[PDB]
Amino acid sequence: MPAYHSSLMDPDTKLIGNMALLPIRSQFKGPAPRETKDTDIVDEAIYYFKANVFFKNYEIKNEADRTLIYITLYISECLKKLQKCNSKSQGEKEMYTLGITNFPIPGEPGFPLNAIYAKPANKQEDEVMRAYLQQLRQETGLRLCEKVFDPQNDKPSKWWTCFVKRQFMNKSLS
Amino acid sequence: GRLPACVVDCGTGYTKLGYAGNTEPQFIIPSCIAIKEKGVDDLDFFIGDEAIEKPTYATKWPIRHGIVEDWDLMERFMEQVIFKYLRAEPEDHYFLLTEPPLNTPENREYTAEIMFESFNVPGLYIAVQAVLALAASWTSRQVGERTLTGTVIDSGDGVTHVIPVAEGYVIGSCIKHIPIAGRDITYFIQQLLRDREVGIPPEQSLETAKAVKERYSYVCPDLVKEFNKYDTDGSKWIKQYTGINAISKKEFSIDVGYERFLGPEIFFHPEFANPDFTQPISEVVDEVIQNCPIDVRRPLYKNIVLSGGSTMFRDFGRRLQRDLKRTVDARLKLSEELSGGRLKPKPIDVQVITHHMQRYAVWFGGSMLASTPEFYQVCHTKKDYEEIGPSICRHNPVFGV
Amino acid sequence: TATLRPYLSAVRATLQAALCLENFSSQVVERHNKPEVEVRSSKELLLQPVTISRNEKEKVLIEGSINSVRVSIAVKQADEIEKILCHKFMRFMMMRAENFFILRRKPVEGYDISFLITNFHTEQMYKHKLVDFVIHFMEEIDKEISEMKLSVNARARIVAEEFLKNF
Amino acid sequence: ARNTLSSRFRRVDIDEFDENKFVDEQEEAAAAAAEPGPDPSEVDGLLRQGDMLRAFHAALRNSPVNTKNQAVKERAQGVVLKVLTNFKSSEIEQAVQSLDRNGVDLLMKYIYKGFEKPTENSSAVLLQWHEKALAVGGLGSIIRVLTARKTV
Amino acid sequence: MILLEVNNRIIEETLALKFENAAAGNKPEAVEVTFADFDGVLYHISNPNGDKTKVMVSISLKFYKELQAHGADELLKRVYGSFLVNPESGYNVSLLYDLENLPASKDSIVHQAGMLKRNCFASVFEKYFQFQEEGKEGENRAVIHYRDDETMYVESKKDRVTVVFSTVFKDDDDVVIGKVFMQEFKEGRRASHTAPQVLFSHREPPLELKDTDAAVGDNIGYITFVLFPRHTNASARDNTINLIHTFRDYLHYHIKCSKAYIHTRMRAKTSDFLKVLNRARP
Amino acid sequence: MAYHSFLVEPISCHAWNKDRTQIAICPNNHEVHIYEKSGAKWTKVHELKEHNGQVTGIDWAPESNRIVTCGTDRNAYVWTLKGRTWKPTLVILRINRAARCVRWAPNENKFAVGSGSRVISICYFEQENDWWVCKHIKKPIRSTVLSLDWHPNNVLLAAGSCDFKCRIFSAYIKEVEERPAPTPWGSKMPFGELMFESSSSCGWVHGVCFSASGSRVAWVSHDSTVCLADADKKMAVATLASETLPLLALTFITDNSLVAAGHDCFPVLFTYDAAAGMLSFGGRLDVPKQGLDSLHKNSVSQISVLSGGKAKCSQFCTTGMDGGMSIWDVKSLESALKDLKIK
Amino acid sequence: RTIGAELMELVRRNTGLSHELCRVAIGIIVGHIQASVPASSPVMEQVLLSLVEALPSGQVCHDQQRLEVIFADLARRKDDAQQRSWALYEDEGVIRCYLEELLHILTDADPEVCKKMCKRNEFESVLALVAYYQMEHRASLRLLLLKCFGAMCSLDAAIISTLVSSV
Ligand SMILES: Nc1ncnc2c1ncn2[C@@H]1O[C@H](COP(=O)(O)OP(=O)(O)O)[C@@H](O)[C@H]1O
Ligand SMILES: [Mg+2]
Repeated sequence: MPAYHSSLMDPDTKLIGNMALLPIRSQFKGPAPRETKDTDIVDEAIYYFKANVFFKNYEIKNEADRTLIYITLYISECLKKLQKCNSKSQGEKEMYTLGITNFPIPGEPGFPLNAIYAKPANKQEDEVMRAYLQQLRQETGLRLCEKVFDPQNDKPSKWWTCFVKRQFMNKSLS
Repeated sequence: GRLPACVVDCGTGYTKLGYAGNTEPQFIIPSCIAIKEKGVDDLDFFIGDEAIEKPTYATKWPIRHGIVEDWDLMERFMEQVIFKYLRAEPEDHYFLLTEPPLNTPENREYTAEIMFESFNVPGLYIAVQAVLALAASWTSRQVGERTLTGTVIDSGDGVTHVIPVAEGYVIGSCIKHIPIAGRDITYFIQQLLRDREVGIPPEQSLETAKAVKERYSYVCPDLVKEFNKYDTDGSKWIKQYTGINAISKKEFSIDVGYERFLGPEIFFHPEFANPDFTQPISEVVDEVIQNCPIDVRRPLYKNIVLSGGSTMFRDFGRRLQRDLKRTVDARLKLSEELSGGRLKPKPIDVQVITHHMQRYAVWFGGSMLASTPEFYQVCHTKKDYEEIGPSICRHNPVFGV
Repeated sequence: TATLRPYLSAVRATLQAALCLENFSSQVVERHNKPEVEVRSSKELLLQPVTISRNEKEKVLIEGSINSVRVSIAVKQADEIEKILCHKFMRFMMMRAENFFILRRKPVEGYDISFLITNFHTEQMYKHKLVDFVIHFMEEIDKEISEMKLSVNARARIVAEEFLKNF
Repeated sequence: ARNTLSSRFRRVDIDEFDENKFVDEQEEAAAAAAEPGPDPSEVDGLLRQGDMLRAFHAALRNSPVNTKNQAVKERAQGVVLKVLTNFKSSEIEQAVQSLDRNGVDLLMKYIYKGFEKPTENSSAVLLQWHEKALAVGGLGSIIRVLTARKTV
Repeated sequence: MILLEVNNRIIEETLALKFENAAAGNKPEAVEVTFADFDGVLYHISNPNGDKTKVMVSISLKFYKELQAHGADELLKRVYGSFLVNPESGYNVSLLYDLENLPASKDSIVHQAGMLKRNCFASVFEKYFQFQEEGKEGENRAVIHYRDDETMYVESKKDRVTVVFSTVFKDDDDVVIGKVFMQEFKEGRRASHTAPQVLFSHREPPLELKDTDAAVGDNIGYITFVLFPRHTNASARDNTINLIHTFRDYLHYHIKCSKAYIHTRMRAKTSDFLKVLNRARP
Repeated sequence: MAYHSFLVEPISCHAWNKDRTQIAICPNNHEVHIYEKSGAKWTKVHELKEHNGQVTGIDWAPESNRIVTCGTDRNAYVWTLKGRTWKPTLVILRINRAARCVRWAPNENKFAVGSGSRVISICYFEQENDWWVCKHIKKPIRSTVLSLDWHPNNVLLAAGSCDFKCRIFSAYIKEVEERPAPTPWGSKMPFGELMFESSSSCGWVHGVCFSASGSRVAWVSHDSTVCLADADKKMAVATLASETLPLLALTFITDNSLVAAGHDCFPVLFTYDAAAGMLSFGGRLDVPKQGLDSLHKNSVSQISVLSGGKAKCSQFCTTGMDGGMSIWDVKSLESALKDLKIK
Repeated sequence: RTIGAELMELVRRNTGLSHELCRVAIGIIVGHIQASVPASSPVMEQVLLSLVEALPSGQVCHDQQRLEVIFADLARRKDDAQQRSWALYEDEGVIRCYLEELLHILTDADPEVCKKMCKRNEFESVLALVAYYQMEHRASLRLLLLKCFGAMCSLDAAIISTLVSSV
């Protein structure tokens, strides 16, 4: 059967490059509009993370799938740093520092999906992309730390750090 | 007096022996052979349960995907099956063997080349495994109400097959053959635990994965909803398995989590293990039946017989019977729309039954058969071998000419 | 019962004479490319058969053609226990004929083994090494049988001791 | 699967009754009267006195290649094959070196015919003959045995 | 496994399952099992009259009339005793083990249940082994048809017991290898000096049996066993009988298993040649 | 004495352009790869992909620059270089079996294809439909045709077959040329007339080449018997039976001497004396290299004349099953072998 | 222009020397022909400078080829689920041969080759051995892997972060 795709795409949803500039519920600042609903492109990708890393074939139906694939690849970067953390406060400090890092973007080397992603043509669209992703890289990390850490010991769970070796298909943002 | 026939279902995991006429086999042993690590030294070997425990011997598994790979060992595996366990003088007893559908002809030829020349048997019949499993179900069924028409799903350790049967005749050109089975489920649990639960010795990872599979595992209605149930309410769904080390004799314990439903899921998401296969078994069955003649599509949906040890999973038919009825009630809906909506066609009565005998279903259909007189007609014979040669056993129903 | 050096010297020369091959498309079927020595539809493309022999039993038969050669061989079998071990040995050599690319899955009638060498083997494989395999076969086969006859006799003693010792 | 229609038409072979089959040519002049071949009394009278080297050339002078008859060929083979078997092993190089090219090729034809049906010691001799004729005539002598459409 | 086992697995396996269940207090489970052994033997384990507490090990030897003679009816009684009861229908002997009236130390009655075929053959040997010890000569030989196309002649003398097998080799590849195996039994007294003497007449029988309607053929084989009193005495007649009633099957076991040794060795030499050809592959 | 291994597999056929600047090999496949001579290197420039089967014969017309191919798919294609790419042009051979050889004519107005259909197809152009229609010559022939060569009159044709013969035919096409001048081979040369049929009937004729004078033709056989017929001497044949493996292709370097090559994996030379009326072995040409002892490590299937024509050749090319192409320099062999003489 | 690097590859192939002693042997030979034969000093000094101070375009080192062949089989033998948990074929002698060869390369060859082929594709080849170690139970092979890990830690410190963060 197929993997889990994004249901949130709507024709009224803006496009950046060939991705889906979708609303995000965050206190962080960026080009992403603020959402009112109780579900977002982030809460989905965290719902569907543990299941989508076992599949080996993903068919890109729309552009919101290109936004989900990015997060699902970045969550595997959070867990590499979080498994080394001994307290949630130490994780939130590590999740900040990682989002500030300038990962590759569509068009340049490092990005594993340069072919099936559309780079920004103009410089203004480039500046919007680098600030949309950084808004995802920050709210993703902030929301994992609520889940990874067992409140009984305030230390990472083996049920999340078992997916450290499970890349999305085999790709990584590095 | 007149002697019954020997029956042997050499499978990937377990091997089923005995004589005809009986209801359950006289032996059920793993398909292993223990050898040392010229002269009479090729006879220092053990098979079955006498092979696992042997410390100074190397355990070998000569069968993969139902087919044999090293006939140097299987010729030694069969000369203890006969002379040690069964204690049969093969020049007197006929024989019934089993093959999967996709067994090559050259393996059927080397089989008969072994039994007829080396062991000098007077007869031999190489039957299809899952077909015998359907005859067994008919005895559980009422007498006279026997349904000759039925679909069969036989999944063991090596490979999984879907075989339709209509009015007694096998529709061989519509068979499917899914390479996913209990060995792929086991190596997938053996993988998830190496990532999470270190503390399992490498010598006891396999023993630990079968134990989890046979006991704790099950089948889920939806995958991602189970991950939440294991996360949100972990005390209820996470079990614990205490083992015993074999060196220090100290216990080791682990937490049994996502591998309870992820192993069996590869029946429905087989790209978890094998990237060369994506289609679920719920869809393979629909193509098997929709490729069959239009008149025997309904009776085949109504008798889907699960056989094999890797269909013992809890709630396996409940999901297969549900993934089909979704697929079948839609197709009838679409046709009702294209026609004009003037006729509401009759619904199809899907039924997936899971019969009481599974560990020896195929053997049982071979014992009922061998106890007949009709068996002694279709059996290839020593005389027919000397004349025609080992190509007498070259053909199977899966192909023509 | 002549000698072994000249026998292999004759066979080696006849083989170099008969491995003068080239591709050749068929003239009875549209675009087939078969070895004409096997199908034998075109008599003109079939060279003569020539035989070599140390004696009545041992001999070689080179059936050549424009695009194929067939080298049947008869091995000496003094006693019955050698007829058996040679018959099995070829069966286990024919079963792996997809790995011996120059081999027939059955032998010519009257002979114990038969090779078949097409014009695609000489283009790919080294023509002079294929000959050295046929020759190496013909002088080692006698050694590899007596080594089995001696291995059967050694086994029969242990099977006797392991029974009589218990008395 | 299996078929249930008459498939017997695929058994009969029509290629037997074909008009494009190859036809090799024969000598018309020899069908009426065959070449007499080496007469036995000629060679034999030269064998009684031990003149092997001349009984040798007498057998290779006449050869019924153009003859369609097989007995005179067989009689001819038994004559020359009787001669080669009686030679002295040291005298063979003396005899082979005398022959012209076209006699060495005809010799090697008769040699590869002696290997077909051997006596007790007919082949240990012919392998020595084969060594000498090859030293003179080379592989090209054998090729004119393979390509030869007319047997000896 | 070089030597064949004399005690059947299915009986020792089946009874010990019942005997370990009942003595654990669990309830009895039914059973109906038909199976076989060598020499045309046919067993039958059953719950008689449906009584799941009783199990009845029967057996159907042909040639048992030859064994009721020589006093095997008494030999078997001296072993099992109470367990021996009236024969089941179509069968020659029938034991009966009561699951509620079991003794402790069950491994002895189990191990004796597997040896039922042995205890039947063990009469004709103990009778003739005693004749040598008593010095009785002039008694008649014992013709036993342990198979339809085979026969076992026994005979006793002052200093030796002579045991003959009129075996048969179906294929001609077996009679060729068989001469090799028997040609080394004859020389078996070179290593094991105390061992019995063995002989082998290919087609024709010996002189002791030419009058006795023996069979001749290009595939038959006559095999003799000369047993001296260091075998037939009371301390060794058990282990001697445990080997002699398995000889015909020991010989054929190793003819069929020698082929696998040959096959096992040609798959290797074939791979040695295949290294020489791959020299031609660039 | 060069050796450039284009590949490891055979080279069924080859052809050179006028300048000898480009070469068109078939690397044992359905494609024709055109390589250009850039200095001391070889660079591939084009690849012709139209055949449904293996190629067996190629010829390059020097003036028109029109390549013609024949393959096992019962097809031929006439290629014209339009701009930067080669475009084919269809051919109608009308043969039920596969083709084996092709040769352009001297005047480039026709070509002849030899096939396993027991025929030879004389092809010419038809602008009415852009086709190349063909006429057949299949009167005496009884089996496959292996080689061909054109007389300098642009009419007469020689053909070596597996019928053990080297016939000579008149490929006169009235629509494209006037009647020819007479020749010592005969005056009566209508379409499809057997002028000369050889006498030998042992061995398959692999190669055939006409002499520059047009009065001498030689042919090689699998019987290890080179031959040569002279029309001035009433079509008498002179053989020279060799003592080695056969030859597979020949060509006249002069009016008297030839060069052959084949399964012996090197070239040789053959000298003709019409005074005596025989051939003589001119010795091996390539020196034994300082198992095989030459450049070609397998057989040779095609020999061609680059420089000097058949009148007096200075360089000839060999193309073999060892994926190789060796250029030879004739005078360098004269110098490197003081015993060697080219008559 | 590139002699000093094309000679070291020739010498390590036909001698088996380490990287260090490959440069010593050339510096000694050259430095001695320069001194004994002053007529050749200009050529020799260029050759020495090529050593003190890259390879041709398509030319690839021998040690780099082997590490493509070794890391590829050991990862193929890791992904062979049947043979690991359900053994049929013999593997101890082949694996012991590839791990010995690996240990002589990491220990002797140029570290920058053995660094990049281990740092390639985010340490894909290192992390496999780390899993094959977890999967293997035979101490004859667990011991050679340890000697190989101990040689990979000496090359770079990014590999140490990869192993310690692993299982
Ligand atoms: N309760 C169970 N649940 C799931 N699998 C089981 C159960 N019991 C046995 N099995 C599996 O059945 C498999 C063997 O199936 P079977 O068909 O009997 O043998 P084979 O596969 O060799 O033909 C084993 O791999 C075993 O793990
Ligand atoms: Mg099974």
